[PDB]
Amino acid sequence: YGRPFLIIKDQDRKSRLMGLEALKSHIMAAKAVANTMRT
Amino acid sequence: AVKTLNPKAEVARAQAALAVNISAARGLQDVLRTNLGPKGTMKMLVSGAGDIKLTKDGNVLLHEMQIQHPTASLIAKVATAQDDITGDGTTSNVLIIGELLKQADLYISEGLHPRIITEGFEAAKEKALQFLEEVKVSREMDRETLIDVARTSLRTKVHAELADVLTEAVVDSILAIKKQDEPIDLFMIEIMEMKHKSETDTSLIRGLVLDHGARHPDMKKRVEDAYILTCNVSLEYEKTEVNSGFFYKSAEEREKLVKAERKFIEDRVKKIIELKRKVCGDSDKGFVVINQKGIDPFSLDALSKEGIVALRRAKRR
Amino acid sequence: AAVKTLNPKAEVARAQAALAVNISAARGLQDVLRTNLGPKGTMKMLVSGAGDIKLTKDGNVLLHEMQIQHPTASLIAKVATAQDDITGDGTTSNVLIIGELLKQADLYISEGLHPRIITEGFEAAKEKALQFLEEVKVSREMDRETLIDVARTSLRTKVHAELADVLTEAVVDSILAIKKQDEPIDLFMIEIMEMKHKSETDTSLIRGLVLDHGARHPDMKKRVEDAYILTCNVSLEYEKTEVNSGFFYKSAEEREKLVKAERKFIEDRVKKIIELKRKVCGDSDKGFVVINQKGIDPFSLDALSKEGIVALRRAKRRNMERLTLACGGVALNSFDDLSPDCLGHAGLVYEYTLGEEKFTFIEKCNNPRSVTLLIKGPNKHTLTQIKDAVRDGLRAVKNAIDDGCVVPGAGAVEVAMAEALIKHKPSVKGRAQLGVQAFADALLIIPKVLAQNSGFDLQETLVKIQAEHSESGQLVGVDLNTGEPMVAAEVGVWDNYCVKKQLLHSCTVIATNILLVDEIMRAGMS
Amino acid sequence: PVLVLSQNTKRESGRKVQSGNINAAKTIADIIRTCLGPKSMMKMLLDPMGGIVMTNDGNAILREIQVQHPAAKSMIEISRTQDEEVGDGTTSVIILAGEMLSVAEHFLEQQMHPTVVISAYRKALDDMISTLKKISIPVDISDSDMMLNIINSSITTKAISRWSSLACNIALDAVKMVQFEENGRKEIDIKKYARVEKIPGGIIEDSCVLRGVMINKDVTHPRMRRYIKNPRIVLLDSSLEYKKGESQTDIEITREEDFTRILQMEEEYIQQLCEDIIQLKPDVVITEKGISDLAQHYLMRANITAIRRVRKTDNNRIARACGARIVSRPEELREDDVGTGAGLLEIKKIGDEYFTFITDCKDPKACTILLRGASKEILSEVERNLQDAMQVCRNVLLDPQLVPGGGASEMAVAHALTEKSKAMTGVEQWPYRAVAQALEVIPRTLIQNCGASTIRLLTSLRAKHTQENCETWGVNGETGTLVDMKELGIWEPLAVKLQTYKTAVETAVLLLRIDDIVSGHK
Amino acid sequence: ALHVPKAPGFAQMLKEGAKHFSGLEEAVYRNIQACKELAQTTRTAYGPNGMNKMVINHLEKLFVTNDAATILRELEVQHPAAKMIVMASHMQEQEVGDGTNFVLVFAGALLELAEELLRIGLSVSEVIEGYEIACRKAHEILPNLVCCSAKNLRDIDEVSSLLRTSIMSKQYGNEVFLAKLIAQACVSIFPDSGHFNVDNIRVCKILGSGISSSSVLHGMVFKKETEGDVTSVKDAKIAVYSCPFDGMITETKGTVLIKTAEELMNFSKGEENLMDAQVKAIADTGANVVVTGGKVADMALHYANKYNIMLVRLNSKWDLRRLCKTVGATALPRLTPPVLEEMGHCDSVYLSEVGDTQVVVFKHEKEDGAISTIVLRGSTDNLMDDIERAVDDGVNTFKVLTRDKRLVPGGGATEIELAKQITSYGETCPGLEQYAIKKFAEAFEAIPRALAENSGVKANEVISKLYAVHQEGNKNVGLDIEAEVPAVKDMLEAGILDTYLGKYWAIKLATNAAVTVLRVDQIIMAKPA
Ligand SMILES: Nc1ncnc2c1ncn2[C@@H]1O[C@H](COP(=O)(O)OP(=O)(O)O)[C@@H](O)[C@H]1O
Ligand SMILES: Nc1ncnc2c1ncn2[C@@H]1O[C@H](COP(=O)(O)OP(=O)(O)O)[C@@H](O)[C@H]1O
Ligand SMILES: Nc1ncnc2c1ncn2[C@@H]1O[C@H](COP(=O)(O)OP(=O)(O)O)[C@@H](O)[C@H]1O
Ligand SMILES: Nc1ncnc2c1ncn2[C@@H]1O[C@H](COP(=O)(O)OP(=O)(O)O)[C@@H](O)[C@H]1O
Ligand SMILES: [Mg+2]
Ligand SMILES: [Mg+2]
Ligand SMILES: [Mg+2]
Ligand SMILES: [Mg+2]
Repeated sequence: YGRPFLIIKDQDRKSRLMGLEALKSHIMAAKAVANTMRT
Repeated sequence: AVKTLNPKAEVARAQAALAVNISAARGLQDVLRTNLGPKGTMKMLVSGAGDIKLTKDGNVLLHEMQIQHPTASLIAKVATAQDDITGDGTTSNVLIIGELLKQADLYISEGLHPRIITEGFEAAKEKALQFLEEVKVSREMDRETLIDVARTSLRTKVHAELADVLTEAVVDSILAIKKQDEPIDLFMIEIMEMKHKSETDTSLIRGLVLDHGARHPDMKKRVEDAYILTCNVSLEYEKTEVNSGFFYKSAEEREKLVKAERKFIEDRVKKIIELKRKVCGDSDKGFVVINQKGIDPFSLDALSKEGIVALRRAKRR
Repeated sequence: AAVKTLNPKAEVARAQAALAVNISAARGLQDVLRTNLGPKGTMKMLVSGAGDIKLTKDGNVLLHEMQIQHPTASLIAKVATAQDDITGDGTTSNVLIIGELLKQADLYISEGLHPRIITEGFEAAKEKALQFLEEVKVSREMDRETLIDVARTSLRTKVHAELADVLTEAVVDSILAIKKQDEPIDLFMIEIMEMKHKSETDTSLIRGLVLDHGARHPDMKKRVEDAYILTCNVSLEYEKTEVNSGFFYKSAEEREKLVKAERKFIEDRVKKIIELKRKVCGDSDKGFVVINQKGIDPFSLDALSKEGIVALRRAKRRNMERLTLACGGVALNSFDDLSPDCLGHAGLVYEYTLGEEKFTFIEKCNNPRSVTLLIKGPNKHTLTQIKDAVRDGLRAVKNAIDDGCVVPGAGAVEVAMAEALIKHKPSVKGRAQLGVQAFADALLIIPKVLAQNSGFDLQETLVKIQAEHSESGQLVGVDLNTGEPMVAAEVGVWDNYCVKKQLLHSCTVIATNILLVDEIMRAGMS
Repeated sequence: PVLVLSQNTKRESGRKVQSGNINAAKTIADIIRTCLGPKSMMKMLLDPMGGIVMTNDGNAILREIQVQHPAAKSMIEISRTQDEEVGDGTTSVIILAGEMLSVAEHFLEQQMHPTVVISAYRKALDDMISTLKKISIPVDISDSDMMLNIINSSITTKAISRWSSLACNIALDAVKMVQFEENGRKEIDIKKYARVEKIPGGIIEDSCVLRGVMINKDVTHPRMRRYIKNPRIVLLDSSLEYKKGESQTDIEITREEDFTRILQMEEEYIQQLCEDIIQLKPDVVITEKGISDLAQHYLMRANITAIRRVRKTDNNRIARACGARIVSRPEELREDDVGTGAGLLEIKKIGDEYFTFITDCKDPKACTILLRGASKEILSEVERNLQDAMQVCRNVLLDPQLVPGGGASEMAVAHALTEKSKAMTGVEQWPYRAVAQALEVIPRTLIQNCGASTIRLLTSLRAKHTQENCETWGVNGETGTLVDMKELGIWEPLAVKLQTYKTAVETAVLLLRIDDIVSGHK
Repeated sequence: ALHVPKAPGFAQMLKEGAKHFSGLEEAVYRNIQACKELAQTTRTAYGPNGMNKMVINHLEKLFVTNDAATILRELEVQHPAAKMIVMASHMQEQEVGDGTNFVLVFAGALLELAEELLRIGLSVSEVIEGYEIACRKAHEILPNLVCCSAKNLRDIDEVSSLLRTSIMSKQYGNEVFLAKLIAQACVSIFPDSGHFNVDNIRVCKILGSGISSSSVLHGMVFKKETEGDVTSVKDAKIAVYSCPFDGMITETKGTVLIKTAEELMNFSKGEENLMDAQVKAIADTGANVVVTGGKVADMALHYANKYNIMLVRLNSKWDLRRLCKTVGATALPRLTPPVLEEMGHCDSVYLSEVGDTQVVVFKHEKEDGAISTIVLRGSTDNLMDDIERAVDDGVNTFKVLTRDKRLVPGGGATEIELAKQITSYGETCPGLEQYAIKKFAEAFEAIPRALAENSGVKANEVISKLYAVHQEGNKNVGLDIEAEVPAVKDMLEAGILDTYLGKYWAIKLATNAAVTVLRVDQIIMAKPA
């Protein structure tokens, strides 16, 4: 239907990362931390 | 001419003052004239909170009108004084004010001064007083005439069947009066409210209805032949006025002191118990204690074990 | 609510509300306007946005210049302005009668009555009043004295005593100089010229015309004794070719020849005038005046001045007709044929300079069919007041001339008409007869204020007036100096029959239309 | 923030909108309910521009009302339709449409599909038109008294009823004077050839229809005659001065005899035009465009009265009244284009203006009503009533049928199609009889307006109407009493009644067909 | 002329937010419209096919239910006439426990028909007097319509059957189970003296399994945990105290005085010995369970564990008095080991877990007691709330069944029969008021139609069938539910009945509300704050 329904409180500002992109972001942050600790 | 002295001042001069007063009185009369007599129409009034008030009284409606006009307030307090002292005749009061003002302005707008109008009003009031004195009929106020008067008033206020039942109740209520020469006291005929069965079930109870009940669960809920002990003493714990204080040295002393502090009210209640047992404990003759001041649950239990019913925190009247 | 639900930003006033607001507005207008009726009224002073001062006593002037915006106020205002634009008088009485009809209708309606029967009574009363007015007028011969009396009754109402007397003399003298055997009375033939000049009592009547123009050429004569007059509509100004002209030369001498050729046409046009003047009469200082509606070039101005000719340019369109009816000549749109019969005559043409402006007086005509009224005032608002007074007086005199009849004044006719209406009231059947009563009482608003503005009590004066008329059918009205009943015909207070008829018609019609209103609406805003 | 539709789009659907639609219609039926009948009450409207409109008729009431609900717009549209088509019955059609929508609301609420209600409405409309045509009483066109009675019946409910016996006649004359035939075509073109002109200040009974044309012009020159006995009217479309032309010219002058020569040629051309217009020996010349000073000089030389710029409509009316013909090129003006037939030309003065009359024509096919009164609003109202009377007279002229008024036709058709309904078997009978009882609103409104107890009076009307040969029995709203329209003499043209029923049912159908509303988009 | 001024008089002296509505079309019609809106916002929740409705209150709490009184109370209403109808429906709920949706529908129908009559041309007084005459006639003829009066009110099966028809209006599916539990709970409290109370049927809400796991126990269940260390006493003697399980102290402030070291030694030992003596005195009387209305001291708790005394704290006076009623004990203000006549006797006390809710149980095993408790299970709070509302309605039906045991047929039978009788009376009556009488026959049509309106069938068809059958005289036939076609069937055999007193009060209150709202013709609202 035309009406957009709201289910989650304050859902217009919340962010969600799902699937393989979230795992890529996790691995990237971990790589940054490891590179900082490498030297 | 005060706008010269007070720039923020409101002034209505002679013709202006007359016009504004007559207009306000005409407005009040036109609002209030749609209810006079038993053929009038109810008015529903809503305040800020949202409560609903269905009324036809001149004074009630006049107070609950949303008006700010000065002369409107003048006639409003005239009407409420007339209601306070005489009892009714408030809508007709407002109508009469409006009509006097309208006729006076009709005769003044033709190029006349109000002084002669008021002199004529005074003369007419004197003649009207003489005629009213000479037209009244004096009789022996009996059941039938009182039914007639109360029926007229209640038929004005409400519809037929409810007006008649209320008329019977009202007359039977204000007919139990003291000595003929003693003026009537209307505080004794008290009104009690019950959001309850249909409006035609309102009636007159010979005794009293009290909004309070037996506060102890074990007290009996109905006594047939009851003695009544109305009091104003406090069976509640009354502490020493001058900032007292207990001082002891062991738990045994603490127990002795709590017994001692209870002893005073225990004696006071024992007086009531002795009076009841001496008067009659026999043949299920019940005893009721009605107290204006509070009663402590210790004394509630003490009285309840004796088969008594006790009422606490009653009104002064 | 109805409309307010469909249009949230809308105004609705229901039946009782509409009646209340209409009667309130009518009473307000009547209360404002009742203080100027009669010669004993009080002038009002009005200031606009710019800050110009206007003194007035007219109902129309006051009612247009009053700062109000009420709807029924506008309705009665344009009723009054139409009644002024046709008759020329009786506009304050219009709104007074409206106010009193509406007040009496409200009085009889507040008792719980329907307006339709009140309007039926109004119609019956209007019919009977019309018959009474038709059978009460006096039909006489409009001699000088009767016209002076009518003009005095109007102007003394408008202004104070001496100024009114001067203006009545001037107005009667002017109006007797325009009338013919037919009945057109073209009031356009009366110039009304103004001069911030000597005192307000110096206004008078000039047989010829006064023109706000003069001799532009410095060397032109400022006073000619016996003048021929030539009114023209030809343009002595240079006019370029309509079809996209343009010159082409090759040397300075060629340019000079071109300028000569350019002037040649208008030079011939002025040559026609100069040959006409010389052929007609050049001698004995018999002056020649050329008055042109269109412009005159400086070349032609100087050429005419060299020949002792006074010329005026840029005259009004109506001045052509006024001059050809006063000076007796003929208006000319072209110079194809000029003959001595095309010249009017003037017995004195001279020029007076006021401040910076100049005026030309053309007087001493043999028999003018168009005269002018010259108003002199120490300031502008006096001039405007005198202009309004003159307009009202001229309209009153013209209405007297149109039909050979005139009604007694001083409120006598209203008293007699109301008495006749009261006598006739039993004849009309139904309760609507009380409406007739209202109409009768409504008419009493006219005589009452005559006493009210004079300082006397309303009740005593009214009963004294009505007792005299009931005892003897003589038409007696209010005497503003004593309050006793005085016969209007004997004292000379005359009023126009057309004015009274128009009041009795328009007042009743508009009051009937207003009473029938049961809903005042303001919708149409998006 | 993903939006399938726009941010300003609003959708409303289901029973609610249907209810709202009905409500809107009823609201407009609630505004003009008190303006119907001979005892109608005046209604005053404040113009947004600052004017005042005091009327009774429905169309002049709803034209100054601004409404945002679309169903209200459709109601205003049906009002304008009724005004434009037949000119009468506007409040009647609005009231009927509103009350049929209201009575359909009951069936809408009772889970009944709107298509069956629409079909029942269509069947009822066909039957009501048939039974309205059945009870028609023929009229005689030539009978002046009968037409006067018809117009008086149509006009007695409005402001000028007091002067009815006068105004009626006026209308008839106009409708009998614009009547025209040419090439086998009849016109009765009231809009273009029957002008009504209002001059404030005067007396109502001073108004009159003229045997000619009156316009607000004056002679261009003071010496032109203001009184002509038998004018020979000639009408002009073009102008009588020199004009530049179209193509760019840029004449070049080198000789010393070309400037004055050019000016003399301009004057010679104007003189030639004036001589050629004089050649037919006219007496009054009327032109839409300007007159140069030299041109009117030459016209004066031949004793010709000239009138300057005149609107095209006024010139068409003058041509139709005098029998003349408007021409543009005076070189091509014949004798048959010269208007003989005007019997007088008067330059009279009214108030402070000059008005010209071409009155007393031989057989004018265009008239003009000098309508004199007291104020602009009063004359505007009288103008509206006169238009109403003209429309009614034209409807009678083009259609010789009549039908009783006062509510008799409504109850008659209601009873007839109710008797028809009581035979047919099906589920569509209920809306059909709902429409039958729906037409009862007009007698009910008349009784409520005159101030009578509508319940027992209307019941007695229905009972008396059940008896045969009583279809002319209506209610007298002057006193609110059961009378016979035959003795009261009130009949309305069949055209007005059938048009009212048709458009009322049609617009009820239109508003009853809709169940969704989408608002806000570009 | 661009602004209409305020009419002089009252309209010019009004306050800012005050709104004055006067006249029939400006006040009466608006009141009728608002009441019709209020009636139709709930009409869809009428009958055994009424859909539940969800309401978010002003505090953002979800209420899913079809009980008209609840959705009407938890939905903010601002119109005066709608407030009148709300008050009438709530009074009906308080007096009987059913008919609030009936009151809404009847009042809306009466006001709509009154608006129709006022449009026709009747006066306000004429319609009011006709309505009163018709209401009196309906009350006069109602007792003749009753059938199958309640007989026993003690047999389980009969009372379950009687309550099942009052239960089907909510949770149309699981009907017999709820009726069985309600009957079992209600019969065990009927004190064979005629005074049956509705506050002795408590509901305990435990999250977990489905409805079919609900049960009734002849005791109580508290969502609490014992403060001691002993649980599950077998056959306990319970002592109930209204004072904290502590050494009672002076109401007046008391500070102890110690002037010698001996007193400082002996103070704590003496207090401990006194507390031990008190606890031993309470324990030697055979008491196994002690319940207190206040805080429990640590030393008192110790001496409770030492002598094997169960100790259950309570934090509500209502709970304390109800426990006293169900066990047969009475609260006493001091410790004072109770005399033999005030020691509660219960068959067992437990601390049990069913849905991760540790509860204390005072179950009896002899069906005896003045209080019984429904422990109803569910999967959501809202569903258990709806079930609790149904149980309250069933209990109120039983209460109104204890007195005036007469029953009337349901399913639209009684309303249609009453409408037929009242329209016959109206047709057999002269005068101008008869019209109003003929409207009641239409008003009573609103009820069955709504039922059909919620069953997916044609209201007109079922109404026509109802009149067609009732013309014969079988006054006990009404609407059939779930037949896929508008049909009718008997109600005396089907067990679909309603209390005579409930319908009596519903009709009376609906007519009273409609007449009262019709009476007023002028409204002065005053600045909603
Ligand atoms: N049955 C009746 N018939 C006729 N007149 C009545 C009847 N009952 C009361 N009245 C008159 O109607 C008036 C009602 O006045 P009321 O409304 O009581 O005034 P107020 O409201 O100021 O007390 C009284 O003056 C009384 O004379
Ligand atoms: N000297 C006078 N004595 C008595 N009455 C007069 C005299 N002069 C005028 N009136 C009356 O007073 C009235 C003045 O009306 P007027 O102010 O002219 O009305 P409007 O201002 O509408 O033209 C006239 O009707 C006239 O009859
Ligand atoms: N004297 C009368 N008595 C009763 N009804 C009348 C009378 N005159 C006209 N009518 C009815 O009133 C209606 C016309 O009213 P009108 O104000 O013209 O409404 P509309 O503008 O809708 O035509 C007609 O249908 C006619 O039958
Ligand atoms: N099995 C059934 N078949 C037909 N009708 C029923 C059945 N069960 C209940 N009803 C009817 O449905 C109605 C339910 O109304 P209800 O919602 O209880 O009103 P209220 O909420 O005011 O108490 C009752 O009037 C009853 O007659
Ligand atoms: Mg009273
Ligand atoms: Mg005057
Ligand atoms: Mg019409
Ligand atoms: Mg229910």
